[PDB]
Amino acid sequence: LRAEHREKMNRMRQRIAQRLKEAQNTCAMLTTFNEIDMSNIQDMRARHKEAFLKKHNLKLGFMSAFVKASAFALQEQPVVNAVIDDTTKEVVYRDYIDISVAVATPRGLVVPVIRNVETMNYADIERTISELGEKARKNELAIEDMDGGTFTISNGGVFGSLFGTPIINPPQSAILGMHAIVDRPVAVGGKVEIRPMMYVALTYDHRLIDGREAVTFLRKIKAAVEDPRVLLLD
Amino acid sequence: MNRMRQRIAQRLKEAQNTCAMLTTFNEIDMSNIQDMRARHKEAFLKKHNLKLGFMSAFVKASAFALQEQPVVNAVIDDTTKEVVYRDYIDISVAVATPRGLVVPVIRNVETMNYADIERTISELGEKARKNELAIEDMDGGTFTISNGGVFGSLFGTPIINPPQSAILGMHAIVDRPVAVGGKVEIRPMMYVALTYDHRLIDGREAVTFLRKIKAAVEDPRVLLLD
Amino acid sequence: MNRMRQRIAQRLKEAQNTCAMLTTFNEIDMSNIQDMRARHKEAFLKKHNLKLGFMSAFVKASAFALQEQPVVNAVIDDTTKEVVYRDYIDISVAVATPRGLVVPVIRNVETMNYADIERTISELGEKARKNELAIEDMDGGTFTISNGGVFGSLFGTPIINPPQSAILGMHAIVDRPVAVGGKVEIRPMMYVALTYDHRLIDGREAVTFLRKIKAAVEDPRVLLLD
Amino acid sequence: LRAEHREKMNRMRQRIAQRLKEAQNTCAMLTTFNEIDMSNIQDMRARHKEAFLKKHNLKLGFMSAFVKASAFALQEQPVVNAVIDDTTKEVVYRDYIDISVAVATPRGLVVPVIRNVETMNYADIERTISELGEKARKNELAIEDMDGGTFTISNGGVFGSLFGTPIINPPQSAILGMHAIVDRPVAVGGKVEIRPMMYVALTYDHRLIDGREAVTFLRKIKAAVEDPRVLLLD
Repeated sequence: LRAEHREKMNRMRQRIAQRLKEAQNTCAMLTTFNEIDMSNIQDMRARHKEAFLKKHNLKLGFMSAFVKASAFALQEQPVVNAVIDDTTKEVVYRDYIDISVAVATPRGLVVPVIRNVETMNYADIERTISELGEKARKNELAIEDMDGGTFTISNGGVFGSLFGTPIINPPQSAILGMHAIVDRPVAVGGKVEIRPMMYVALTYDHRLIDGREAVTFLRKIKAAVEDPRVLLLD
Repeated sequence: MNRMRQRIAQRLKEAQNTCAMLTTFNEIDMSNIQDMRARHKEAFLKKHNLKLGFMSAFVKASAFALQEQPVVNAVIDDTTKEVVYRDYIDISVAVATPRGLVVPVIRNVETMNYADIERTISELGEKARKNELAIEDMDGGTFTISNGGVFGSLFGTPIINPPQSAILGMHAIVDRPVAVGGKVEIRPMMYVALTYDHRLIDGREAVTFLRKIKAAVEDPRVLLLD
Repeated sequence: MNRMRQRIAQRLKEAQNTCAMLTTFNEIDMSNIQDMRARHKEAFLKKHNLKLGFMSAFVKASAFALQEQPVVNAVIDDTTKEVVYRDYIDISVAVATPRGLVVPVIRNVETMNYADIERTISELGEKARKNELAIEDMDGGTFTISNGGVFGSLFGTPIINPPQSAILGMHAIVDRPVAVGGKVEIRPMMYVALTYDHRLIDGREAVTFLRKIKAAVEDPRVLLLD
Repeated sequence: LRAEHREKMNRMRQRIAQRLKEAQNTCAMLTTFNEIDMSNIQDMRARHKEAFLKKHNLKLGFMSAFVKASAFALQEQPVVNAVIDDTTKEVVYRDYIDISVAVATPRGLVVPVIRNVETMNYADIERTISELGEKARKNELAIEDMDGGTFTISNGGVFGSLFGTPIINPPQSAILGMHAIVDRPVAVGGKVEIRPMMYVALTYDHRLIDGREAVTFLRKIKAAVEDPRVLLLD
């Protein structure tokens, strides 16, 4: 039996598909990959998760380690923070860092913005994600705090993808895509151990960001997650 | 270049300028398929006069995943800005013969088993080989398998057949060290890819789709269960 | 004894005086069924709200063997001395509740999977438990499974439900030493029995029938193949 | 779709089903089982199968070991050779041994008779089965040499049954049913070895044969297959 039926799409879905194709026809997107060893983050979460819950009443997750390491890399290379506006053919630098965090709730995808990430620590980031996660869950999430982001983390790794290519939020110039954590054999010190590792991806605008600047950017995020004490040093 | 190659390059650029294509990857352990082919390949040839291959395991697992999530089966027609659902499953199979690429269609995959799929591929493989393959059975597919793995590519990005919304790309089988149970074994594994339309399919629905194909090839008894 | 027990003992002796019953035995290794139930019982309960048991593996393997040899599906009617073939498969399942034995019928087993069989047994098990089980759905079966193995019998001889021609009797699962690959392992194995009508079914056709049920329980991936 | 169609059975199948029910309503059938270790037969076939083919142009099988051991047990206990005729209520002894051998060909079951088994050896039995097997295969098998048997071997073991109950050929009083050969663990000498063993069955008439005489009969067949040198001795 061969049955097909035409259901229509509303005017809201019209604009979402319209903005999506404008993001590809504007900027020349490329993608680069790397690989992060997640051993120093898990034992940080293994021994300090109990004193964190007693003192702050929050959960200690992986997400706050990637947001704080992203603000570290952006303030070193400001060209990734930049945006090309094709109205006056201008290059708009910024001096503030607002990282948008895609948190997929039951309803669907929402992308709220964490404001002024430069001065925070892991305790401040965890407050911001938790209470704003409750806002969008019961649908009280405003429009005015969903725009103006300068960089975007995309957790598509809570479902188990190995690696993949993300899509740029069109008022920005780059996006980081984190993925699932698997145990794979690793050659460390000339021996074959098993360590939990993650593939990461970075989709960047090649009109603005150089091919070597995107590699150095993603290599700097790796150094601040394989060893989070670099945030206190250089 | 002739006028036929004019239109092929024309349709190819229309597929990129219409839909916003992205790609996601995963990895399948092919151990339960090979020992199925190791002990049952002799009773299969005596009883059916066919060869037992890898291809029929991917076609049957693809019809299983499509009937669970019908949004991958859908197509956006930009004529009336419509979303066309379908209730039938027709998987197109790219079988590269000596002449070149051909993409015939297997019709109504929902009711078949491995024996029915193997008949359909084998006799239609002989049709396109000696060039008697009609035009009327090359269109209307809803999903596409692309075996580019008979040449030895590690992984790569496929291209969407433009009346469809997704495509699966299988690749070469290599022996790589695998951490299973806290120990380092060697098991034959395959990288797979899924190129999807981001206008229609969500970013989390493409991951769940390819994760469901993996469960029906790492353990083919799920086709009898849920 | 009441007039109901009069007729039950009357029908029982008519089943012996009509057909020439014989019995044949075999032995099934239940290792591939238990690890199927070991890893998929949690995703089965979350997605279907049912329990994953042994019974649905024997009902689906019985419909596989009957559609290959239709002579076991046949019935001799001695009214016109006729041989009545059938093209449908209705397996009767004896489910001993607290009240006693009841034999309801599962209709049209050819198109089902393990999920469909488990729905049919579970909700109809609740009907006969609280005594709302109708008469109209207790007759017309073509084959019968008899679980007398929930009490711990080793093996034994069942009795044919008189409008049918064969009956399968499953039994208890014990761990016994097994010579596999030239070594002595311990594996859970079951004895099975098949009581058949020798007027209709040949002596070699009953052996081939029970050997085919064994192949679809020692390896349940044959249901996807030949 | 529920379709059923009535195809009739011919007048030949009428009588076969008629004779079958007369065999149950006449004699009180019981069944007893035992177990034979087939190790001394297989190494007899392992070393002498080449000199047997060169000198006789025949194949050395399992069947001739069971036919010769059956004529040995019948000439020791003549009561199994007997037949009760209910015409004059008589007990008919016999002094000859004619073993019927059911050899299932492609066409179906046929039961020809081997005549005068008392004087033969393994070479004579193998000639009789082989050339008469070719007769019934191309359908030249006469009627006059299918009746008058006194005992019956039933090879239902070429298909792989474990054990089962056979049916008595109605002019006889007993039937032996051999089965498949499997490797099972065996406690021999206080140790657990693996040896190829066969289950056998004997369906007997309890009107004539005693319950202890059927056990002693099947125990005597076992001794002449576990050790075939008893045929030269006692």
